[PDB]
Amino acid sequence: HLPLDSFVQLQEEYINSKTDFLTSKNVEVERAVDDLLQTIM
Amino acid sequence: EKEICKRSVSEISWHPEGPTKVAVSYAIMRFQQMPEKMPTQAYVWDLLNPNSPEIKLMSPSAVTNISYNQKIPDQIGGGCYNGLLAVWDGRKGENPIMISPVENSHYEPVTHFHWLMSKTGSECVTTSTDGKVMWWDTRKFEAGPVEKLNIIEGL
Amino acid sequence: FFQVEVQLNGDKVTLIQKSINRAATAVLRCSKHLYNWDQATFYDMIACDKEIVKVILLLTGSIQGTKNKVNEFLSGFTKFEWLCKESIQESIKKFSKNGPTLQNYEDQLKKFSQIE
Repeated sequence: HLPLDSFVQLQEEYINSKTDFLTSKNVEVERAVDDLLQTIM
Repeated sequence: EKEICKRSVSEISWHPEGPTKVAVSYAIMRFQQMPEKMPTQAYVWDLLNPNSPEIKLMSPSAVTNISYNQKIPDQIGGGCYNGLLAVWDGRKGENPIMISPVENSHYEPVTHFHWLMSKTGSECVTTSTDGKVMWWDTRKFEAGPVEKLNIIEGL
Repeated sequence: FFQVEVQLNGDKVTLIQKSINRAATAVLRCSKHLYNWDQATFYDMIACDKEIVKVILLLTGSIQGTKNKVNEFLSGFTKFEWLCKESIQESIKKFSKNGPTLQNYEDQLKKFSQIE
């Protein structure tokens, strides 16, 4: 987030929100890759 | 994920506001092929996190047909394999708030359930393979449904 | 833009690298939540990659550059304030150097009207 101790903590939670969005998108990509292998078999 | 046998997506419905969530039911329409004590529960997905379901709709029996109600934002109503009608709330979910009586509600499974949008407090209609169409009141499940029509052919 | 406050800490002109590093180390924790396919992290994968290690050097290098432009108008600030060095012990000695001369007292007071 582009727009001293307060600044940092606000940026860390903004990251902690984005991580929960990424974590989900990993397993979604796994399912996708694991489907490509299944479809072929 | 890790269910006893597979469960067929018996019916789907979209969220009335916009394409953000998709409520889906799960039951076997093959006769007696459903296992003894299979997991009877509908889920509701969000298009942001499609890994696992956003919220669970725990039911007494397997849910055959569900739909969203445009009148009351997030009030899903569903027809079970037993013949029972159920209604949940899409925010809190969990257990069903309105459930029909066992004896007066029709035999054999709800083949279709739709909301009667044209009404102040919403009403719902329901057909079956028993061949008895019914006009239910959501506020008042009371002593059975309001209207009973049996589907005669030919006169 | 990074806001700092100039002042005289212990009557010495002084005034971030830790706080911005805390902002960075969270960006590395982002990988640790990623979790390996297999079934295990990506933090080991990112620690290994050179380009990431190279960019951490350019961050600590970019703070020095900004500090030095701060040092200039800091060092510029100290010079006009250097005349009033710490302790009035100076003024007590200078009180006897002036001695009788009115114009000298007037002149020194005129200097302090200017510093004002």
